[PDB]
Amino acid sequence: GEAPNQALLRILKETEFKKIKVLGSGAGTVYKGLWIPEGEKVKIPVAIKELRSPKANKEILDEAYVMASVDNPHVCRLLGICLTSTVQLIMQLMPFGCLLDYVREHKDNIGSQYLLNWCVQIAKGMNYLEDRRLVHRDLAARNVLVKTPQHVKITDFGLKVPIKWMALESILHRIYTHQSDVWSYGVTVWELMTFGSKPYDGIPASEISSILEKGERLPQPPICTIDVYMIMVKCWMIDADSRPKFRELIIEFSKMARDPQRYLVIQGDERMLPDMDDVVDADEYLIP
Ligand SMILES: Cn1c2ccccc2c2c3c(c4c5ccccc5n(CCC#N)c4c21)CNC3=O
Repeated sequence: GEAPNQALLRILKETEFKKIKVLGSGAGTVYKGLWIPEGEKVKIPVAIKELRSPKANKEILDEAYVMASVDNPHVCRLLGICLTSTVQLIMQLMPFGCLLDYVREHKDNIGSQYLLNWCVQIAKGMNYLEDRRLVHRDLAARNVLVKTPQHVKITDFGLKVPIKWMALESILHRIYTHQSDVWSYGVTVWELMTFGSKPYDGIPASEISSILEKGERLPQPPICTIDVYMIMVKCWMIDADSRPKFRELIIEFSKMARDPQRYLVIQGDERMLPDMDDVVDADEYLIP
């Protein structure tokens, strides 16, 4: 017997927000933008998704339903929607992009304290979705966004298939559980420790299911101590009850984050990251 979803959905007028520049274009287009709530003397940096009638509106409006329902410091938040001829989604702006790109561009300047802190925040976000009884079903470094290098947030929980990230039981039996999300968390962590590398690269997706059944897994990254890899491997067990809980993954990585140089060995680790008067971040602007 689930409890009522009392989340508020906000409808915004197109006059309230302006599109400065486009962050990404597809046959939907995402704009960097600013949002001035009516009569508030506030300007909020936003990302606006717009669609070129498609009747894929059931898919976008479902995504918006999930984002309004969640509130967490490590989960992405939806500010409102705009019921224009082509429906617009307004979300908080993550200036530094997805964590996958961020890790690949800055590999040479990213330290071990950052890596460990990211794994903590992701596990915090995923632990929230567990509390809300929400199964992400598609965790991957591409679906974690970077508000600042110090602060990342999970995205895309509302929804080619990502076989390389999927648990084995999901591949065989289309079974999705929080414990299948822990597996995908292990691949994500692996992506960050490998500085954005591609898992099972050069391997066809059909082969991967039998590979796992043999007991083969992703290899240990070079920076990774056995303690950190050990945690990744625990995520990739066949028996989902054997894998760690997100609540345990916060704990373990938090312990490592206190002495980061003991769990990750990166060369030059110590030496190694980045009218606006009324601008406030969305996280400072909340309405009640
Ligand atoms: C490409 N991209 C960015 C590049 C640099 C900085 C931010 C983004 C960004 C953002 C979003 C999105 C977003 C939201 C829904 C669908 C696609 C989105 N993209 C681009 C997709 C890719 N890659 C976004 C995006 C949603 N909020 C974003 O910041």
